[PDB]
Amino acid sequence: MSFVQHSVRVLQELNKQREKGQYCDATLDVGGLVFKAHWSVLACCSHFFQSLYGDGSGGSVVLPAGFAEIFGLLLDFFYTGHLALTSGNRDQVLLAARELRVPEAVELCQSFK
Repeated sequence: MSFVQHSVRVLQELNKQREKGQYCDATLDVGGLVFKAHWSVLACCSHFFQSLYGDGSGGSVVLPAGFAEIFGLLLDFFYTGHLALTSGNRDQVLLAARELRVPEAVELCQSFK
């Protein structure tokens, strides 16, 4: 009915789709670990993915294997708005946020205490 109700419905479906690898135009190969996602959503949060999209003419994205640990946390942030920081992962997440040019995640990492 409302736009808010519809927004929730769409985001819940986007999350479900990413988990199931459905209607996903982004394939991200992180050291043999394959993540499916939506460029629309990646480009929302990451300047790196905005830049990589280009004309859309593309292909899959192979990312450095080092991201495998915490890339899923970043994707979770893109899809939910929550960044699951801990004392143990903060520095790794901060580095990924820098490399992926995710200003909101940088700020959350810096303010983490």
